[PDB]
Amino acid sequence: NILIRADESTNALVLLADPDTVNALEDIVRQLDVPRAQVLVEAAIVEI
Amino acid sequence: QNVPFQTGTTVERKDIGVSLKVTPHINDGAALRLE
Repeated sequence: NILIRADESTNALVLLADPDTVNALEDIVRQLDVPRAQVLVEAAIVEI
Repeated sequence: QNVPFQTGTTVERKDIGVSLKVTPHINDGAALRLE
């Protein structure tokens, strides 16, 4: 059996699985939770 | 202030002045997200 349910309050995830499936879902989660990247955009306009 | 503005005369109330609306998302540690 396999049960993954959510919680949007503390943003958490409740897993219920056998420990091999627990390690596989940890491998999924550790490769889907990354800090994303930022861009500073400087647009410039010249008119003569 | 809070001012009226015409949408026709069918005027409406609307807020004017310094304003801020934050929505965070907080990791257990560093690198918070802000909206």
